[PDB]
Amino acid sequence: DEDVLTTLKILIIGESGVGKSSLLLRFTDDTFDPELAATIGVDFKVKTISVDGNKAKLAIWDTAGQERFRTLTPSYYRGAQGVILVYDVTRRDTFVKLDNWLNELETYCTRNDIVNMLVGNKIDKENREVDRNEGLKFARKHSMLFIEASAKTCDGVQCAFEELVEKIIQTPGLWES
Ligand SMILES: Nc1nc2c(ncn2[C@@H]2O[C@H](COP(=O)(O)OP(=O)(O)NP(=O)(O)O)[C@@H](O)[C@H]2O)c(=O)[nH]1
Ligand SMILES: [Mg+2]
Repeated sequence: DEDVLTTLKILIIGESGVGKSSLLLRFTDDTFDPELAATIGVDFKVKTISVDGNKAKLAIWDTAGQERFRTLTPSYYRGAQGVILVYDVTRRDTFVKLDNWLNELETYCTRNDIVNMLVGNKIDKENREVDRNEGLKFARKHSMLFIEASAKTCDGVQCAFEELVEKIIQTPGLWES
């Protein structure tokens, strides 16, 4: 790790079934599992990437969307530097519930510079319920980055993680050791 600038804690949150774990598997393993199992507790994965000429090691916390499967919730948020909030563009309920997730995240307000990225997933699917502009409006109202993605067809996945990391490195007090 002699060329690694820093290790960043990235949290992935959002309702069950929106594709959190699939976005992560696409990013770490370059594959998709149509039958991926629901996450129980937290699934931690490490991946190192390069953005703007710097290598950042990502410690990624993929959490269960079902509240009954979450434990030590304060631990999930503690130290997070980037947060990816995910909704399913085919399920309006998962988009409206992002307000509950944001309320939770805002109780872990030690710093006010954590970088948030909103991802509307499953854009490959039929029967979209949330349009892109609606997701963009929410992101901008909350000063978040925004991307639409498909873990299934790869659209937007790499950018969701790269754009988040680029911005975290450009917010110095956030990662300086
Ligand atoms: N068509 C399509 N299906 C997807 C996409 N992303 C995930 N899925 C599917 O949607 C289902 C749930 O995905 P998953 O990644 O497990 O969701 P999750 O947000 O991690 N759920 P949990 O919070 O319960 O762990 C899975 O069967 C998976 O194949 C996508 O971009 N497009
Ligand atoms: Mg999962």
